[PDB]
Amino acid sequence: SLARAGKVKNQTPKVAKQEKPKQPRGRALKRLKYTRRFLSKVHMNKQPPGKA
Amino acid sequence: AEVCIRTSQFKVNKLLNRKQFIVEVNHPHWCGTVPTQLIRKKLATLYKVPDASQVSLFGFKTKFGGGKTTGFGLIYDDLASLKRFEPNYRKTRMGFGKARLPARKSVKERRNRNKKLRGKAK
Amino acid sequence: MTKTNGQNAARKLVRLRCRNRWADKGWKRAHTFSARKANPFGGSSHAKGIVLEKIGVGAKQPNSAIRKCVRVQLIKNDKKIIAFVPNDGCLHFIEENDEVLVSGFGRSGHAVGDIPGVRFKIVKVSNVGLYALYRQKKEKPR
Amino acid sequence: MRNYNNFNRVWKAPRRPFEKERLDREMKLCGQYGLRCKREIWRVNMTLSKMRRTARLLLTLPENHPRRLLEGSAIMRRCHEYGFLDEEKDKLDYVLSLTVPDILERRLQTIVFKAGLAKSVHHARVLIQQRHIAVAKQIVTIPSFIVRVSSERHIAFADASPFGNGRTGRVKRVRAKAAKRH
RNA sequence: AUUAGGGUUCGAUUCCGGAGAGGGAGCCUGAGAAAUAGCUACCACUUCUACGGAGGGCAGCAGGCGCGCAAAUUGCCCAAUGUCAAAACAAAACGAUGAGGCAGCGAAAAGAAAUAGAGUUGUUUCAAUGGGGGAUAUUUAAACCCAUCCCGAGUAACAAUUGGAGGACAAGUCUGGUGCCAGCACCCGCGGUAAUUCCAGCUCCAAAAGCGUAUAUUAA
Ligand SMILES: [Mg+2]
Ligand SMILES: [Mg+2]
Ligand SMILES: [Mg+2]
Ligand SMILES: [Mg+2]
Ligand SMILES: [Mg+2]
Ligand SMILES: [Mg+2]
Repeated sequence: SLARAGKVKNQTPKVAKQEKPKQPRGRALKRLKYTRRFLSKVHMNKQPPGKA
Repeated sequence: AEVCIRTSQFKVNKLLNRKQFIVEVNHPHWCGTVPTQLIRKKLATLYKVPDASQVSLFGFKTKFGGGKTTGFGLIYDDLASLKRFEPNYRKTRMGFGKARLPARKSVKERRNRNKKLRGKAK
Repeated sequence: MTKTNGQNAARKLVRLRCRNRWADKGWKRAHTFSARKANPFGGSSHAKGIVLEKIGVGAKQPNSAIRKCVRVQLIKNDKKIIAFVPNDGCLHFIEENDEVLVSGFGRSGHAVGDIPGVRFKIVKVSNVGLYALYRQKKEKPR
Repeated sequence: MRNYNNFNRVWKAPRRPFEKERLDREMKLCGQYGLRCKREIWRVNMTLSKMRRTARLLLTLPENHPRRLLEGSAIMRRCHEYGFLDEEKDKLDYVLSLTVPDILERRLQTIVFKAGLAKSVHHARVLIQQRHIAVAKQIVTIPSFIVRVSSERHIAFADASPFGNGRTGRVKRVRAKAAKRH
């Protein structure tokens, strides 16, 4: 044995990050969450159910 | 850019021939810190002391936010009394103090070497 | 009808508690010395050692896998142990005669998971964090 | 070595870190008062719990006990001067009814916004941190400053700020420097 | 330290008491020592030498070697606090002090706190300020830090992280890869070609200048 070691990790195709624009660090981030969740069954991030 | 001076806790010390007080300085709309030399001249004028060299001012602290500074001040009767009783480091700030001695490390090694010898040659 | 109750019966109650505390498995282990001698670590949280060879341990049923491990000889008392190497790959970072830092597995000497008889884990190799190498935040020295 | 300056902690984390009901309530307070992290709420909890603990002990003692007459009027005085309780409540059992919002309204950040110097709590926070607000002619830069009742009528713009009697700001001065350079 | 109460556990370490100066004995001086930067001998180590001989004791402060999971600069000063003393200070004319103080290193731990704010139409403006750079100066024994005051923000690139998303436990029937392999998993359990659990991308969750892991210990 010991030959099958790191098999899947080296098999996975490389995909790069997207490099999105930055976010409001600090008190501004807490403000953003408050204005999204409140004052516009509660659902957090919902995937497109069209898959199945 | 004016300066106003007020002395809070006045005490007269017959021993050591001086007067002690706390100095408060108000300098609204002043750029930076007030130099110690300027405070001396106003203090001498306010208290009618003949020679401004008779006034000694210690460490000043500025209030947070600006516009006020507080320190400590001494007024000696004579100029000779000031030079006789003042600490050397404060006399150096004024301008008339004894020169700095050689480094303590050199003094330590010289004395340790001399501990070996005994005669007039030490 | 299980305990004495007298006002001047303190001596009996003190002796009764002292003998019955020994029946507590956890209390006894912390107040005797047999466990400390058995522990390959001398009561420490970590230890350093030399890698002797690389071995594979079969996972216990109903799981099926080959868990990658190494056998280490500790520098402080020359005892030999078996340490698990976590994360995908991560066996290539470890070579024979390398110095490693070993830690516990999280259950205070009890075996963990489907790995039979393994209670130690590798966290550092050649003075460099093993997880740091895995994330490529550092390079293997020498 | 041989240093005798004291220090202590002012907050502690809750049990049960992932309770959904508590998480929503804490998020409510954070957005309503413009706080930075949950630690600002938790230090309010410790102050409240300390006050209720000493009130509970005093109420067990009989009335006319010396330790109740003294230390009972003292704590009630503290609540009155700071504004946690109105003057009508003088019983020593109304301290046990204090809530977290009752303390959070007396912060300088909330007081400045409510008075009218700022348009939002978030605008209030930056004003305090930028040395624009003075309390009784003293500049205060700490958003968690607890305002006394007698000090509320003396809250105004600082005389050294451009919004008061101070010189011009940074961008106005930078623009003027560029204009003079031309 | 933790704890409704009763309790359990830690205390080498700043103040008080005791004991020791590699080990073990013995002693002189002295008001006071069985003293160790005093003496005498033996044991174990160890330095110089012209070979006749002569020396050594960091569990003081810095440093070095080993040991280990595991712990700073061979720095400045007697300005303050004290101690000794033949001694106020000053005048030809400055007592010593690794006690003690000051700074350097230092995410053990503890406070306070940035990483924006306000607006107009269906993307375009407005002020404000720190980090930073300097000061007639201030502080300091001398320096340093703080405090005070000006030339300076628009990817305000002056660009926040650490763990997670079946259950306990807040948060995805998403999209590729792998195919009881690789691997995850504190526990229950995932993986055998349609993986809510592995490797990745995206999007979300928690705490946040902090967040994981190991080993002890208190509550549970
Ligand atoms: Mg200003
Ligand atoms: Mg004890
Ligand atoms: Mg012996
Ligand atoms: Mg040393
Ligand atoms: Mg995932
Ligand atoms: Mg899939």
